[PDB]
Amino acid sequence: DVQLVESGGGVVRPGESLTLSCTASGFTFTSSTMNWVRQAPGEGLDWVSSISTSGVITYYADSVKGRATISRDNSKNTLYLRLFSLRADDTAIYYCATDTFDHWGPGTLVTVSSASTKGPSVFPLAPALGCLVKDYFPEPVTVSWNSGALTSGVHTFPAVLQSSGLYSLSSVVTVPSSSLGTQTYICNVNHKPSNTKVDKKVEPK
Amino acid sequence: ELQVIQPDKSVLVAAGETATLRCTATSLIPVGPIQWFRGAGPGRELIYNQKEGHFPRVTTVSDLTKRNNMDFSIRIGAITPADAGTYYCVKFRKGSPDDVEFKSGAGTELSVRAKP
Amino acid sequence: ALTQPASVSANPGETVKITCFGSSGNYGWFQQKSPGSAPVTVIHYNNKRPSDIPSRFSGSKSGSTGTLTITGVRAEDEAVYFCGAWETGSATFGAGTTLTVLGQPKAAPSVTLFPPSSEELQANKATLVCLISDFYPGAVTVAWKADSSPVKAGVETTTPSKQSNNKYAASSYLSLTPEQWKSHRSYSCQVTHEGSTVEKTVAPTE
Repeated sequence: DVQLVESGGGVVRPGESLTLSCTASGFTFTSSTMNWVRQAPGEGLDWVSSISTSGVITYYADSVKGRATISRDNSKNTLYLRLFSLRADDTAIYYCATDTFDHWGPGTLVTVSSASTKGPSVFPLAPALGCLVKDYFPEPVTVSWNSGALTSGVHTFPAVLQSSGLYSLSSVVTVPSSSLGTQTYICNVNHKPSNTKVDKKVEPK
Repeated sequence: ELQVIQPDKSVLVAAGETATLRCTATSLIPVGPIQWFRGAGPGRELIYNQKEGHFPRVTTVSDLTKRNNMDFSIRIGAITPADAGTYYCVKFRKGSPDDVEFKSGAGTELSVRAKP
Repeated sequence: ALTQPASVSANPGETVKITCFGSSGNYGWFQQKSPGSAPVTVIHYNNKRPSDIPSRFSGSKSGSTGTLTITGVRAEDEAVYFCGAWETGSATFGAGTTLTVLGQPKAAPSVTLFPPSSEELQANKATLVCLISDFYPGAVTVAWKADSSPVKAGVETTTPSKQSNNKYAASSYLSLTPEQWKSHRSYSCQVTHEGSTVEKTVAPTE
């Protein structure tokens, strides 16, 4: 199996620098080319850079030529991307991709902003039940339920961006109304930009 | 068609020795050069090219100037450990901006055993 | 440089082709079920299908054009498909071909409306959350009322997106304050969908 794990995602201040990592397993990293592609939220895929087996040839997109360095370290199967003088344009989800774009990282959301990293409050939605997960910055959060043990009937909504420049979102489950008091429901909120996890229990009222 | 077969999926060659990457064209048409690369995708490096430069560390196995030549096998000399990689023999066709990728051989993984 | 069709529509069981040109290079096709979610390569290097991807997916390059062929399209192939092409030295993607399957009946929306929670009020905040589920097709309209007076302040509404059941769902939020919360008869969420309306309610009363 092939596994690609980006990291470095979060908020950076405009005009400053930041580096993405991508760790690679399940294939022969040394004998394999690598690319970075990014996607402004709800816009299209844009090529950003490629790198050769060796690391000696780097190619870049007009997007970022001059103000990005792509790099690799084969000894620990890791691919990088320093990015300089960050602009509102650059806010994106950033994916590494193998070779001929045959496998893809889950991606890491980079948000260019002079707004401070706020971890989320989390509130229950008792009855169809959810948790409201409110006043966090920047995106994203990933709500699971009873850990990964409940997944059917589960919808996590996108975030809305409120007047206060802070994001809230919700996840919800439709449930049998005869199952309350027995089966307990825990939503587990992940928000790597604040390095914060929040498990909240959701009762009937 | 014209088919580009690289019949060896691997070749295991001693460091400092010469390595032959076999590649053969089944037919001559469409007209256009052969090109050896290391890796697939945009960061594939160009290792040999009929039509372009000289390449100091690459002789060719056959004489290319001869007419009904269908062997495109290359000899990388002074193979260093960091010459390991996957090499791909690629036919390009005639174009206008010119010479577009027609067909790739399925690849030849190189590996250097440091050995006397 | 790559142009590809902005959207193509197809009935289930039928053979759709999307095509892409703008490059002399090799073509890939990348699936994206929803905005945010990772791409999945359905075809790469013109006509290579990953082991994972099912066989109804096939790829071709002819001329300087790429064509993705779904033979026996299905409800789960409904997605956004971006062609990309690379040469040695560069890569590029098209703007994305959103594909929808014809059929799928006209289910109306299912509206739950949560009041604020003890925790939220106890931390001097209050938000109503209107949740809309299981409606097709994904076109809706949401307004809010306090008492019976429309409210345009402090409301935010996500865009409809597809649940696991192939149907759409959206959410809508009213921020306001405890003072405004305790003070009013009964807040509402009015969601419209093909004329036909649903309208839920809460009150500061447990």
